[PDB]
Amino acid sequence: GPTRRLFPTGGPFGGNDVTTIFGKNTNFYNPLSEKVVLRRKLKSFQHQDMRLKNVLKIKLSGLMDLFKNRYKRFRKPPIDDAFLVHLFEAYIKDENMILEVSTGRKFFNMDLDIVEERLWNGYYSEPKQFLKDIELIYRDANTIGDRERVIKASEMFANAQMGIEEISTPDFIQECKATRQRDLERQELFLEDEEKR
Amino acid sequence: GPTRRLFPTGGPFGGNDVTTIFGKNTNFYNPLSEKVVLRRKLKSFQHQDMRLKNVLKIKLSGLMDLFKNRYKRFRKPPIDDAFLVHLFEAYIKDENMILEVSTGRKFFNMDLDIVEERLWNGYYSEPKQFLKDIELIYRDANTIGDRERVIKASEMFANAQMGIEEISTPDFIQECKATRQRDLERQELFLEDEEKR
Amino acid sequence: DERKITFFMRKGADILSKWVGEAERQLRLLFEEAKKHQPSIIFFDEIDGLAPV
Amino acid sequence: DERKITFFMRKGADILSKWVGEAERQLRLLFEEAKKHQPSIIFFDEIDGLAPVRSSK
Repeated sequence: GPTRRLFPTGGPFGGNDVTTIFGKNTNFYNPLSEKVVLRRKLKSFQHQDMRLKNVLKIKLSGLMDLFKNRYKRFRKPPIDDAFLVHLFEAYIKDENMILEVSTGRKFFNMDLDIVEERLWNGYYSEPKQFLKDIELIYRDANTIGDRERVIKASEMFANAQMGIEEISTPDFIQECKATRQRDLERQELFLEDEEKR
Repeated sequence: GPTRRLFPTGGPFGGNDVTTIFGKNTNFYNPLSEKVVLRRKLKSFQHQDMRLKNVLKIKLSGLMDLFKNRYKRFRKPPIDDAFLVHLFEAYIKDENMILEVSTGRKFFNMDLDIVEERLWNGYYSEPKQFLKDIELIYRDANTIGDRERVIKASEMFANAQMGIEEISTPDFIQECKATRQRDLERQELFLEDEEKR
Repeated sequence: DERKITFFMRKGADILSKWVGEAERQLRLLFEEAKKHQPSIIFFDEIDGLAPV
Repeated sequence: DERKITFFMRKGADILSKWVGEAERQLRLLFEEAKKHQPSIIFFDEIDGLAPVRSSK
Protein backbone atom coordinates (compact mmCIF):
# COMPACT_ATOMS: atom_id res chain seq x y z
CA GLY A 1 0.00 0.00 0.00
CA PRO A 2 1.54 3.27 1.18
CA THR A 3 5.26 3.83 0.77
CA ARG A 4 7.43 2.80 3.73
CA ARG A 5 9.36 6.08 3.81
CA LEU A 6 10.91 7.26 7.07
CA PHE A 7 11.91 10.81 6.10
CA PRO A 8 9.62 13.89 6.34
CA THR A 9 9.20 14.61 2.63
CA GLY A 10 6.00 16.37 1.58
CA GLY A 11 4.65 19.60 0.12
CA PRO A 12 2.23 21.35 -2.23
CA PHE A 13 3.19 19.16 -5.21
CA GLY A 14 2.89 15.68 -3.70
CA GLY A 15 4.65 13.11 -1.55
CA ASN A 16 1.92 13.30 1.10
CA ASP A 17 0.87 9.63 0.74
CA VAL A 18 3.52 8.60 3.28
CA THR A 19 3.84 7.58 6.92
CA THR A 20 6.95 7.81 9.11
CA ILE A 21 7.93 7.44 12.75
CA PHE A 22 8.80 11.02 13.74
CA GLY A 23 7.16 14.27 12.58
CA LYS A 24 5.70 14.39 9.07
CA ASN A 25 4.58 17.35 6.95
CA THR A 26 1.53 16.08 5.07
CA ASN A 27 -0.31 19.25 4.07
CA PHE A 28 -2.72 20.22 1.35
CA TYR A 29 -5.42 21.26 3.82
CA ASN A 30 -4.76 18.98 6.81
CA PRO A 31 -12.99 33.28 15.24
CA LEU A 32 -13.72 32.67 11.55
CA SER A 33 -13.04 35.86 9.57
CA GLU A 34 -9.40 35.83 10.65
CA LYS A 35 -9.23 32.13 9.75
CA VAL A 36 -10.70 32.68 6.28
CA VAL A 37 -8.42 35.64 5.49
CA LEU A 38 -5.54 33.52 6.81
CA ARG A 39 -6.56 30.77 4.38
CA ARG A 40 -6.75 33.26 1.49
CA LYS A 41 -3.28 34.68 2.09
CA LEU A 42 -2.04 31.13 2.72
CA LYS A 43 -3.20 30.02 -0.72
CA SER A 44 -1.77 33.10 -2.45
CA PHE A 45 1.62 33.26 -0.71
CA GLN A 46 1.91 29.45 -0.84
CA HIS A 47 1.48 29.49 -4.62
CA GLN A 48 4.14 32.21 -4.86
CA ASP A 49 6.47 30.35 -2.48
CA MET A 50 5.99 27.08 -4.37
CA ARG A 51 7.02 28.94 -7.52
CA LEU A 52 10.09 30.12 -5.60
CA LYS A 53 10.79 26.53 -4.48
CA ASN A 54 10.55 25.36 -8.09
CA VAL A 55 13.04 28.07 -9.09
CA LEU A 56 15.30 26.90 -6.25
CA LYS A 57 15.14 23.34 -7.58
CA ILE A 58 15.89 24.64 -11.08
CA LYS A 59 19.04 26.39 -9.89
CA LEU A 60 20.03 23.44 -7.66
CA SER A 61 19.67 20.62 -10.20
CA GLY A 62 22.73 21.76 -12.18
CA LEU A 63 24.96 20.69 -9.29
CA MET A 64 22.66 18.07 -7.77
CA ASP A 65 22.88 15.92 -10.91
CA LEU A 66 26.69 16.03 -10.85
CA PHE A 67 26.75 15.14 -7.15
CA LYS A 68 24.31 12.27 -7.74
CA ASN A 69 26.09 10.72 -10.74
CA ARG A 70 29.59 11.28 -9.32
CA TYR A 71 29.26 8.75 -6.46
CA LYS A 72 26.74 6.01 -5.66
CA ARG A 73 27.98 4.34 -2.44
CA PHE A 74 26.47 7.10 -0.26
CA ARG A 75 23.18 6.97 -2.19
CA LYS A 76 22.14 4.02 0.03
CA PRO A 77 22.28 3.72 3.83
CA PRO A 78 24.61 1.00 5.14
CA ILE A 79 21.70 -0.46 7.15
CA ASP A 80 19.06 -2.03 4.92
CA ASP A 81 15.55 -0.57 5.10
CA ALA A 82 14.05 -3.92 6.15
CA PHE A 83 15.58 -3.65 9.63
CA LEU A 84 13.65 -0.38 9.95
CA VAL A 85 10.52 -1.83 8.30
CA HIS A 86 9.43 -3.96 11.27
CA LEU A 87 9.46 -1.03 13.71
CA PHE A 88 6.77 0.81 11.72
CA GLU A 89 4.07 -1.49 13.13
CA ALA A 90 18.22 -5.22 17.18
CA TYR A 91 17.06 -1.70 16.28
CA ILE A 92 15.05 0.51 18.64
CA LYS A 93 13.52 3.93 17.95
CA ASP A 94 14.58 6.87 20.14
CA GLU A 95 13.21 10.42 19.81
CA ASN A 96 14.34 10.42 16.17
CA MET A 97 17.55 8.36 16.30
CA ILE A 98 17.57 4.61 15.68
CA LEU A 99 19.87 2.70 18.04
CA GLU A 100 21.45 -0.69 17.34
CA VAL A 101 22.10 -3.20 20.11
CA SER A 102 25.20 -4.96 18.73
CA THR A 103 27.43 -1.86 18.57
CA GLY A 104 25.44 1.10 19.91
CA ARG A 105 26.00 3.63 17.11
CA LYS A 106 23.67 6.45 16.04
CA PHE A 107 22.94 7.00 12.34
CA PHE A 108 21.00 9.86 10.75
CA ASN A 109 21.47 8.18 7.38
CA MET A 110 19.83 9.13 4.07
CA ASP A 111 20.17 7.90 0.48
CA LEU A 112 21.10 11.29 -1.08
CA ASP A 113 17.85 11.28 -3.08
CA ILE A 114 15.94 13.10 -0.35
CA VAL A 115 16.90 16.67 -1.28
CA GLU A 116 15.60 16.53 -4.85
CA GLU A 117 12.51 14.50 -3.91
CA ARG A 118 11.93 17.09 -1.16
CA LEU A 119 12.11 19.95 -3.67
CA TRP A 120 9.85 17.88 -5.94
CA ASN A 121 7.13 18.78 -3.44
CA GLY A 122 8.88 21.86 -2.09
CA TYR A 123 9.25 23.27 1.41
CA TYR A 124 12.76 24.75 1.10
CA SER A 125 11.90 28.24 2.31
CA GLU A 126 15.58 28.86 3.18
CA PRO A 127 18.88 27.70 1.71
CA LYS A 128 19.31 26.75 5.36
CA GLN A 129 17.18 23.73 4.44
CA PHE A 130 19.83 22.74 1.90
CA LEU A 131 22.43 23.52 4.57
CA LYS A 132 20.62 21.04 6.84
CA ASP A 133 20.72 18.36 4.15
CA ILE A 134 24.43 19.04 3.56
CA GLU A 135 25.21 18.94 7.29
CA LEU A 136 23.21 15.72 7.45
CA ILE A 137 25.32 14.29 4.62
CA TYR A 138 28.29 15.20 6.82
CA ARG A 139 26.47 13.40 9.64
CA ASP A 140 26.23 10.21 7.56
CA ALA A 141 29.94 10.71 6.89
CA ASN A 142 30.66 10.96 10.62
CA THR A 143 28.44 8.19 11.98
CA ILE A 144 29.72 5.11 10.10
CA GLY A 145 33.09 4.18 8.63
CA ASP A 146 36.83 4.52 9.08
CA ARG A 147 39.02 7.55 8.37
CA GLU A 148 39.16 7.12 4.57
CA ARG A 149 35.41 7.08 3.93
CA VAL A 150 34.84 9.79 6.54
CA ILE A 151 37.31 12.18 4.91
CA LYS A 152 36.09 11.50 1.35
CA ALA A 153 32.45 12.03 2.33
CA SER A 154 33.54 15.17 4.22
CA GLU A 155 35.16 16.40 1.00
CA MET A 156 31.80 15.81 -0.70
CA PHE A 157 30.11 17.64 2.18
CA ALA A 158 32.45 20.60 1.61
CA ASN A 159 31.60 20.41 -2.11
CA ALA A 160 27.91 20.76 -1.35
CA GLN A 161 28.97 23.51 1.05
CA MET A 162 30.67 25.57 -1.65
CA GLY A 163 27.65 25.00 -3.87
CA ILE A 164 25.24 26.32 -1.25
CA GLU A 165 27.65 29.21 -0.64
CA GLU A 166 27.05 30.25 -4.26
CA ILE A 167 23.31 29.51 -4.05
CA SER A 168 22.96 31.55 -0.84
CA THR A 169 23.11 35.24 -1.81
CA PRO A 170 22.11 38.26 0.32
CA ASP A 171 19.03 39.27 -1.70
CA PHE A 172 17.82 35.67 -1.81
CA ILE A 173 18.77 35.54 1.88
CA GLN A 174 16.46 38.44 2.75
CA GLU A 175 13.61 37.18 0.53
CA CYS A 176 13.98 33.75 2.14
CA LYS A 177 14.03 35.30 5.63
CA ALA A 178 10.73 37.02 4.84
CA THR A 179 9.25 33.75 3.63
CA ARG A 180 10.91 32.01 6.60
CA GLN A 181 8.92 34.05 9.10
CA ARG A 182 5.89 33.57 6.84
CA ASP A 183 6.23 29.78 6.87
CA LEU A 184 7.07 29.59 10.57
CA GLU A 185 3.71 31.28 11.13
CA ARG A 186 2.36 28.83 8.54
CA GLN A 187 3.71 25.76 10.35
CA GLU A 188 2.39 27.05 13.68
CA LEU A 189 -1.09 27.57 12.23
CA PHE A 190 -0.89 24.14 10.59
CA LEU A 191 0.10 22.31 13.78
CA GLU A 192 -2.73 23.99 15.69
CA ASP A 193 -5.03 23.16 12.76
CA GLU A 194 -4.22 19.45 12.84
CA GLU A 195 -4.54 19.51 16.63
CA LYS A 196 -7.98 21.13 16.46
CA ARG A 197 -9.22 19.09 13.47
CA GLY B 1 -21.24 0.65 -37.08
CA PRO B 2 -20.37 4.07 -35.68
CA THR B 3 -18.55 4.29 -32.37
CA ARG B 4 -20.72 4.76 -29.28
CA ARG B 5 -18.80 7.74 -27.91
CA LEU B 6 -20.72 10.28 -25.84
CA PHE B 7 -17.98 12.90 -25.61
CA PRO B 8 -17.77 15.90 -27.99
CA THR B 9 -14.47 15.04 -29.68
CA GLY B 10 -14.01 16.25 -33.25
CA GLY B 11 -11.69 18.33 -35.40
CA PRO B 12 -10.07 18.81 -38.81
CA PHE B 13 -7.95 15.66 -38.48
CA GLY B 14 -10.75 13.15 -37.90
CA GLY B 15 -13.05 11.45 -35.42
CA ASN B 16 -16.12 12.98 -37.08
CA ASP B 17 -18.30 9.89 -37.63
CA VAL B 18 -19.54 9.86 -34.04
CA THR B 19 -22.90 10.41 -32.37
CA THR B 20 -23.45 11.55 -28.78
CA ILE B 21 -26.26 12.75 -26.54
CA PHE B 22 -25.41 16.44 -26.07
CA GLY B 23 -23.75 18.86 -28.51
CA LYS B 24 -21.19 17.41 -30.92
CA ASN B 25 -18.56 19.13 -33.07
CA THR B 26 -18.41 17.22 -36.34
CA ASN B 27 -16.37 19.56 -38.51
CA PHE B 28 -14.68 19.04 -41.83
CA TYR B 29 -17.05 21.23 -43.86
CA ASN B 30 -20.46 20.84 -42.14
CA PRO B 31 -24.77 37.26 -49.48
CA LEU B 32 -22.10 35.14 -51.19
CA SER B 33 -18.90 37.20 -51.62
CA GLU B 34 -18.56 37.55 -47.86
CA LYS B 35 -19.37 33.83 -47.60
CA VAL B 36 -16.64 32.80 -50.05
CA VAL B 37 -13.98 35.11 -48.56
CA LEU B 38 -15.00 33.81 -45.13
CA ARG B 39 -14.45 30.24 -46.32
CA ARG B 40 -11.07 31.24 -47.76
CA LYS B 41 -9.83 32.75 -44.50
CA LEU B 42 -11.41 29.81 -42.65
CA LYS B 43 -9.31 27.35 -44.64
CA SER B 44 -6.13 29.41 -44.23
CA PHE B 45 -6.33 30.22 -40.52
CA GLN B 46 -7.75 26.76 -39.79
CA HIS B 47 -4.68 25.13 -41.32
CA GLN B 48 -2.46 27.48 -39.31
CA ASP B 49 -4.33 26.86 -36.04
CA MET B 50 -4.40 23.11 -36.74
CA ARG B 51 -0.61 23.14 -37.01
CA LEU B 52 -0.67 25.10 -33.74
CA LYS B 53 -2.89 22.38 -32.24
CA ASN B 54 -0.32 19.79 -33.32
CA VAL B 55 2.38 21.86 -31.59
CA LEU B 56 0.23 21.99 -28.45
CA LYS B 57 -0.24 18.21 -28.55
CA ILE B 58 3.53 17.81 -28.97
CA LYS B 59 4.30 19.92 -25.89
CA LEU B 60 1.43 18.21 -24.01
CA SER B 61 2.33 14.55 -24.62
CA GLY B 62 5.59 15.05 -22.69
CA LEU B 63 3.58 15.20 -19.47
CA MET B 64 0.51 13.17 -20.44
CA ASP B 65 2.61 10.07 -21.08
CA LEU B 66 3.64 10.11 -17.41
CA PHE B 67 0.19 11.17 -16.18
CA LYS B 68 -1.46 8.35 -18.16
CA ASN B 69 0.96 5.52 -17.34
CA ARG B 70 1.25 6.47 -13.65
CA TYR B 71 -2.32 5.49 -12.70
CA LYS B 72 -4.95 3.38 -14.45
CA ARG B 73 -7.94 3.39 -12.06
CA PHE B 74 -9.18 6.82 -13.20
CA ARG B 75 -8.73 5.89 -16.87
CA LYS B 76 -12.11 4.11 -16.65
CA PRO B 77 -15.37 5.61 -15.32
CA PRO B 78 -16.95 3.84 -12.33
CA ILE B 79 -20.17 3.31 -14.32
CA ASP B 80 -19.75 1.03 -17.32
CA ASP B 81 -20.53 2.23 -20.84
CA ALA B 82 -23.36 -0.30 -21.29
CA PHE B 83 -25.71 1.59 -18.96
CA LEU B 84 -25.18 4.62 -21.22
CA VAL B 85 -25.43 2.49 -24.38
CA HIS B 86 -29.20 1.94 -24.18
CA LEU B 87 -30.03 5.65 -23.80
CA PHE B 88 -28.57 6.47 -27.23
CA GLU B 89 -31.61 5.01 -28.99
CA ALA B 90 -31.85 3.33 -13.97
CA TYR B 91 -30.06 6.20 -15.73
CA ILE B 92 -31.82 9.26 -17.15
CA LYS B 93 -30.41 11.99 -19.39
CA ASP B 94 -30.58 15.62 -18.24
CA GLU B 95 -29.27 18.65 -20.15
CA ASN B 96 -25.81 17.05 -20.19
CA MET B 97 -25.65 15.27 -16.84
CA ILE B 98 -26.70 11.65 -16.28
CA LEU B 99 -28.80 10.93 -13.19
CA GLU B 100 -28.91 7.57 -11.40
CA VAL B 101 -32.14 6.53 -9.70
CA SER B 102 -30.65 4.33 -6.96
CA THR B 103 -28.51 7.01 -5.29
CA GLY B 104 -29.02 10.30 -7.14
CA ARG B 105 -25.41 11.26 -7.87
CA LYS B 106 -24.23 13.39 -10.80
CA PHE B 107 -21.04 12.44 -12.64
CA PHE B 108 -19.19 14.36 -15.37
CA ASN B 109 -16.86 11.39 -15.70
CA MET B 110 -14.17 10.80 -18.32
CA ASP B 111 -11.51 8.14 -18.92
CA LEU B 112 -8.41 10.41 -19.18
CA ASP B 113 -7.85 9.33 -22.79
CA ILE B 114 -10.26 11.99 -24.06
CA VAL B 115 -7.91 14.99 -23.97
CA GLU B 116 -5.14 13.40 -26.05
CA GLU B 117 -7.45 11.99 -28.72
CA ARG B 118 -9.18 15.37 -28.71
CA LEU B 119 -5.86 17.00 -29.58
CA TRP B 120 -5.42 14.17 -32.10
CA ASN B 121 -8.12 15.96 -34.09
CA GLY B 122 -7.49 19.37 -32.55
CA TYR B 123 -9.82 22.12 -31.38
CA TYR B 124 -7.77 23.36 -28.40
CA SER B 125 -7.61 26.99 -29.46
CA GLU B 126 -6.79 28.12 -25.91
CA PRO B 127 -5.11 26.64 -22.82
CA LYS B 128 -8.48 27.10 -21.09
CA GLN B 129 -9.65 23.95 -22.88
CA PHE B 130 -6.90 22.08 -21.02
CA LEU B 131 -7.92 23.97 -17.87
CA LYS B 132 -11.47 22.67 -18.35
CA ASP B 133 -10.21 19.13 -18.98
CA ILE B 134 -8.21 19.21 -15.74
CA GLU B 135 -11.24 20.68 -13.96
CA LEU B 136 -13.27 17.76 -15.35
CA ILE B 137 -10.67 15.41 -13.86
CA TYR B 138 -11.26 17.23 -10.57
CA ARG B 139 -15.01 16.80 -11.13
CA ASP B 140 -14.48 13.06 -11.55
CA ALA B 141 -12.57 13.15 -8.26
CA ASN B 142 -15.37 15.04 -6.51
CA THR B 143 -18.48 13.27 -7.82
CA ILE B 144 -17.81 9.61 -6.95
CA GLY B 145 -15.85 8.06 -4.10
CA ASP B 146 -14.68 8.79 -0.58
CA ARG B 147 -11.79 10.50 1.27
CA GLU B 148 -8.59 8.77 0.06
CA ARG B 149 -9.59 8.44 -3.60
CA VAL B 150 -10.86 12.03 -3.69
CA ILE B 151 -7.66 13.47 -2.22
CA LYS B 152 -5.39 11.32 -4.42
CA ALA B 153 -7.23 12.35 -7.58
CA SER B 154 -7.14 15.96 -6.37
CA GLU B 155 -3.37 15.58 -5.96
CA MET B 156 -3.17 14.52 -9.60
CA PHE B 157 -5.53 17.38 -10.49
CA ALA B 158 -3.06 19.75 -8.83
CA ASN B 159 -0.15 18.11 -10.69
CA ALA B 160 -1.95 18.65 -14.01
CA GLN B 161 -2.78 22.22 -12.97
CA MET B 162 0.91 22.84 -12.29
CA GLY B 163 1.69 21.36 -15.71
CA ILE B 164 -0.78 23.62 -17.53
CA GLU B 165 0.52 26.63 -15.58
CA GLU B 166 3.88 25.94 -17.24
CA ILE B 167 2.19 25.33 -20.60
CA SER B 168 0.19 28.58 -20.27
CA THR B 169 2.57 31.47 -20.96
CA PRO B 170 1.70 35.13 -21.69
CA ASP B 171 2.88 35.08 -25.32
CA PHE B 172 1.01 31.84 -25.96
CA ILE B 173 -1.83 33.28 -23.88
CA GLN B 174 -2.21 36.28 -26.20
CA GLU B 175 -1.83 34.14 -29.33
CA CYS B 176 -4.36 31.69 -27.93
CA LYS B 177 -6.66 34.66 -27.42
CA ALA B 178 -6.23 35.59 -31.08
CA THR B 179 -7.30 32.08 -32.09
CA ARG B 180 -9.95 31.81 -29.38
CA GLN B 181 -11.88 34.60 -31.09
CA ARG B 182 -10.73 33.24 -34.45
CA ASP B 183 -12.40 29.93 -33.54
CA LEU B 184 -15.24 31.84 -31.85
CA GLU B 185 -16.29 33.69 -34.98
CA ARG B 186 -15.73 30.22 -36.39
CA GLN B 187 -18.12 28.33 -34.08
CA GLU B 188 -20.89 30.92 -34.45
CA LEU B 189 -20.67 30.70 -38.24
CA PHE B 190 -20.50 26.91 -37.93
CA LEU B 191 -23.76 26.53 -36.01
CA GLU B 192 -25.46 29.05 -38.28
CA ASP B 193 -24.22 27.06 -41.30
CA GLU B 194 -25.36 23.71 -39.92
CA GLU B 195 -28.74 25.27 -39.12
CA LYS B 196 -29.15 26.79 -42.59
CA ARG B 197 -27.86 23.68 -44.40
CA ASP C 1 14.51 42.21 45.30
CA GLU C 2 11.32 41.67 43.29
CA ARG C 3 12.38 42.64 39.74
CA LYS C 4 15.36 41.03 38.02
CA ILE C 5 17.75 42.73 35.63
CA THR C 6 18.68 39.31 34.26
CA PHE C 7 22.04 39.55 32.51
CA PHE C 8 22.79 37.62 29.31
CA MET C 9 26.47 37.16 28.42
CA ARG C 10 27.81 36.23 24.97
CA LYS C 11 31.35 36.03 23.62
CA GLY C 12 33.12 37.09 20.44
CA ALA C 13 31.61 35.02 17.62
CA ASP C 14 30.56 32.41 20.16
CA ILE C 15 27.22 32.53 18.36
CA LEU C 16 28.95 32.70 14.96
CA SER C 17 30.46 29.39 13.89
CA LYS C 18 31.22 28.41 10.30
CA TRP C 19 27.68 27.02 10.01
CA VAL C 20 25.45 29.85 8.84
CA GLY C 21 22.05 29.40 10.45
CA GLU C 22 23.02 28.07 13.87
CA ALA C 23 23.84 31.67 14.78
CA GLU C 24 20.43 32.68 13.42
CA ARG C 25 18.58 30.26 15.69
CA GLN C 26 20.80 31.19 18.64
CA LEU C 27 19.92 34.87 18.16
CA ARG C 28 16.24 33.94 17.86
CA LEU C 29 16.29 32.11 21.19
CA LEU C 30 18.42 34.86 22.74
CA PHE C 31 15.96 37.62 21.88
CA GLU C 32 12.94 35.44 22.68
CA GLU C 33 14.38 34.84 26.15
CA ALA C 34 14.96 38.59 26.44
CA LYS C 35 11.28 39.09 25.54
CA LYS C 36 10.09 36.55 28.13
CA HIS C 37 11.99 38.03 31.08
CA GLN C 38 10.93 41.60 30.39
CA PRO C 39 13.80 43.60 32.03
CA SER C 40 16.96 42.14 30.53
CA ILE C 41 20.48 43.20 29.54
CA ILE C 42 22.23 41.48 26.62
CA PHE C 43 26.01 41.80 26.42
CA PHE C 44 28.15 40.96 23.37
CA ASP C 45 31.74 40.67 24.56
CA GLU C 46 34.32 41.37 21.84
CA ILE C 47 31.62 42.64 19.48
CA ASP C 48 34.44 43.61 17.10
CA GLY C 49 34.75 39.89 16.36
CA LEU C 50 31.04 39.14 16.29
CA ALA C 51 30.54 42.10 13.92
CA PRO C 52 33.90 42.42 12.14
CA VAL C 53 34.79 44.93 9.45
CA ASP D 1 70.02 -0.49 -15.62
CA GLU D 2 70.05 -1.58 -11.98
CA ARG D 3 67.97 1.35 -10.63
CA LYS D 4 65.75 2.87 -13.32
CA ILE D 5 65.19 6.44 -12.16
CA THR D 6 61.63 7.46 -12.98
CA PHE D 7 60.15 10.82 -13.96
CA PHE D 8 56.88 12.63 -13.28
CA MET D 9 56.08 15.64 -15.48
CA ARG D 10 53.45 17.81 -13.78
CA LYS D 11 52.27 21.23 -14.93
CA GLY D 12 51.16 24.20 -12.86
CA ALA D 13 47.44 24.89 -13.13
CA ASP D 14 46.29 21.32 -13.84
CA ILE D 15 46.92 20.43 -10.19
CA LEU D 16 44.96 23.51 -9.07
CA SER D 17 41.47 22.07 -9.45
CA LYS D 18 37.97 23.28 -8.76
CA TRP D 19 36.06 21.66 -5.89
CA VAL D 20 37.79 23.08 -2.71
CA GLY D 21 41.02 21.23 -1.95
CA GLU D 22 41.00 18.25 -4.27
CA ALA D 23 44.11 19.93 -5.66
CA GLU D 24 45.58 18.47 -2.48
CA ARG D 25 44.47 14.98 -3.55
CA GLN D 26 45.94 15.57 -7.01
CA LEU D 27 49.35 15.64 -5.31
CA ARG D 28 48.54 13.08 -2.61
CA LEU D 29 48.17 10.56 -5.42
CA LEU D 30 51.41 11.84 -6.95
CA PHE D 31 53.33 11.49 -3.68
CA GLU D 32 52.02 7.99 -3.03
CA GLU D 33 53.11 7.27 -6.60
CA ALA D 34 56.54 8.57 -5.59
CA LYS D 35 56.94 5.48 -3.37
CA LYS D 36 56.20 2.76 -5.93
CA HIS D 37 59.68 3.28 -7.27
CA GLN D 38 62.38 4.43 -4.89
CA PRO D 39 64.47 6.44 -7.42
CA SER D 40 61.63 8.90 -8.03
CA ILE D 41 62.05 12.61 -8.82
CA ILE D 42 59.14 15.06 -8.92
CA PHE D 43 58.81 17.82 -11.53
CA PHE D 44 56.41 20.69 -10.87
CA ASP D 45 56.26 22.88 -13.97
CA GLU D 46 55.28 26.50 -13.30
CA ILE D 47 55.19 26.25 -9.52
CA ASP D 48 53.96 29.85 -9.38
CA GLY D 49 50.67 28.50 -10.72
CA LEU D 50 50.32 26.70 -7.37
CA ALA D 51 52.01 28.89 -4.73
CA PRO D 52 52.29 32.60 -5.60
CA VAL D 53 53.16 35.37 -3.14
CA ARG D 54 50.66 37.24 -0.97
CA SER D 55 49.78 40.51 -2.71
CA SER D 56 46.87 42.10 -0.83
CA LYS D 57 44.42 39.33 0.17
